[PDB]
Amino acid sequence: GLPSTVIAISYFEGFVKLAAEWIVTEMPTTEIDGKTYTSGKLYIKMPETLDTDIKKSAMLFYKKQGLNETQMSTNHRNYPIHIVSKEEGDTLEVYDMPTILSGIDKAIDMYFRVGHIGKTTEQQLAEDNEMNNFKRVLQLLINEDSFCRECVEILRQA
Amino acid sequence: GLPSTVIAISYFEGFVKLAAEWIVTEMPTTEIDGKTYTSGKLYIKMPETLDTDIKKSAMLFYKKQGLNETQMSTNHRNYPIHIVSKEEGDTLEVYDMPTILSGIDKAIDMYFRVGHIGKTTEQQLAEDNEMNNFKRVLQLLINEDSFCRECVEILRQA
Ligand SMILES: Nc1nc2c(ncn2[C@@H]2O[C@@H]3COP(=O)(O)O[C@H]4[C@@H](O)[C@H](n5cnc6c(=O)[nH]c(N)nc65)O[C@@H]4COP(=O)(O)O[C@H]3[C@H]2O)c(=O)[nH]1
Repeated sequence: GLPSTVIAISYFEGFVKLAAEWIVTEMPTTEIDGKTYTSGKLYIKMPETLDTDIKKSAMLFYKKQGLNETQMSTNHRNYPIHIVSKEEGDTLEVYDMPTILSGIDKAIDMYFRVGHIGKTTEQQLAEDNEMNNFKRVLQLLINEDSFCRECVEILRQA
Repeated sequence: GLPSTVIAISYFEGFVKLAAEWIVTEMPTTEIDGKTYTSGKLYIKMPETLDTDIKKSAMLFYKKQGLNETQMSTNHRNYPIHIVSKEEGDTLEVYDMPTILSGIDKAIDMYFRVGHIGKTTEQQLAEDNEMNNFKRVLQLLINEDSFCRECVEILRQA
C-alpha cells in the first residue's frame, strides 16, 4: 500500500488515459489552431527533484520547451483537458508534469524534514523510491492500455 | 504513510485551496454567467460508497442538484478551474466530488477484492477507513487556511 501507487492510478485514470484516447480517436479529426495532425505523442515529465512547488517547475519546463496552451474536448469528463503542446513536423507533441505529485512531496516533507532545514540522504532515498514506484505503476498502466501504449511515453532525463 | 493522506493533500493543493482563494479574492469582481456574487461557498461531496466509477457518481450528483458548468479564473495555474455551481439568492454555491479518489478505490481492489465478486465487510471496512482519513486530513488542511476555513465545507449527509 504505497501512496505513490494510488497517485499513479489517479493520474492515469484522470488524465493520461483520456489524453491518449483523445490523441488516438479524436485528434486526427480535430483542427488545432488551423492544423490537422495525423500523429500525436504525450510525454510525461518528472520533476528533477520533488521540490516545494511542482507547479513552478512545470511552468518553467513548459516555458523552456517553447510550448503553448491548448485543450482537448473529451466525452469522459464534463470539461476539456487543458495541456501544453507544440508542433514537430506533422506530430503534435503534448507535455505534462504531474501536479498530483505535490502531495507526495509534502508527505515525505512531513516525515523526514525534522530537526533540520535541508534534505537528509534518507529523505532523498525515500523520495527517489516514491518517484520510481510512481513511474513503474504508471508504465504498467500505460502498457495495459492500447492507446497509451501507442502514444504515451515517460520522459527519461532528470 | 497512508495513501488517503497524500490524496487529500494533492486534492487540497490542486483544487480546494485555489477555489477558496478565487471565491474570497476574485469572485466579487468576476461575472459568473452575467451575475456578480458577493458570497460564495465550496461544498465537497463524498461518494456514498467508493464505486467503480466516481466520475459517473459525480455527474449524477451534479444533475440531481441542478448544477451547471462554470469556470474560475486563477493566477496559480496556467488554465482555469472548471466547476459545477448554482445560485442561491446572492450566494454562489460550488460543488465538487473529488475524482482523485478513483485511484483509492482501485488500490483497495488489489488487496482484498479477491475470491469474491462484491465487496466483503472487511474490504468495506478498509474503504471506509481510507475515506474517513481522507475527510479528516482534508478538514485539517481546510482549518489551517483562512480562505478555506471561511468558505469551504465538507458535506454531511451520506
Ligand atoms: N495538464 C493537465 N493535468 C490534469 C488534468 N486533469 C487531471 N490532471 C492531472 O491528473 C491528476 C488527477 O486528476 P483528478 O483525478 O481529476 O483529481 C483532481 C481533481 O479531483 C482536483 N482538481 C484539480 N483541478 C481541478 C479542476 O479544475 N476542477 C475540479 N472540479 N477538480 C480539480 O484536484 C485533484 C488533483 O488535481 P492535480 O493535483 O493537478 O492532479 C491531477 C493532474 O495532475 C488536465 O485537465 N490537464
